[PDB]
Amino acid sequence: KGVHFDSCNLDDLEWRVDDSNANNDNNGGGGSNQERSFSLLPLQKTNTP
Amino acid sequence: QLQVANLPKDHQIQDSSHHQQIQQQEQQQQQQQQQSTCQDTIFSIKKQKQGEIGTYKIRNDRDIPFIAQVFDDNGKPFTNYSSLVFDWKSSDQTQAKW
Repeated sequence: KGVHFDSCNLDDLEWRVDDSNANNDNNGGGGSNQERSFSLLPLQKTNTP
Repeated sequence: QLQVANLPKDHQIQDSSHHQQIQQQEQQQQQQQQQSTCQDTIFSIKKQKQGEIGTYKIRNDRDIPFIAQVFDDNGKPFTNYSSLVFDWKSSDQTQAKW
């Protein structure tokens, strides 16, 4: 406890925003991107940081 | 968890007529299209969190069996749990009644 790995490259992670009311509806609906407090930003295809 | 009790049908003799698999896939592909929009239905129950009451659309004028499915809290169903006592309730016994 207090030790990590010396390095990590594992950049492709399955990041999401989750919506707090989505309890029932197992349906492929295009939900309106208006009610959220947040949005996940795109990764740029600029030079590797 | 609450679930709808899908009873078995009568065990009619297992004929091996391969054609049945085609009509099963024809129905499964139609059901997969219906699963995009019909998600509000009682046949579309998604596994709830503890206390997470879900609204489901259901048609009136019928009787319907339900099952009380019990799990260990590693998440496994027990292969027998017939030592427990259950308690079946409704908010209104005019609208829906055990």
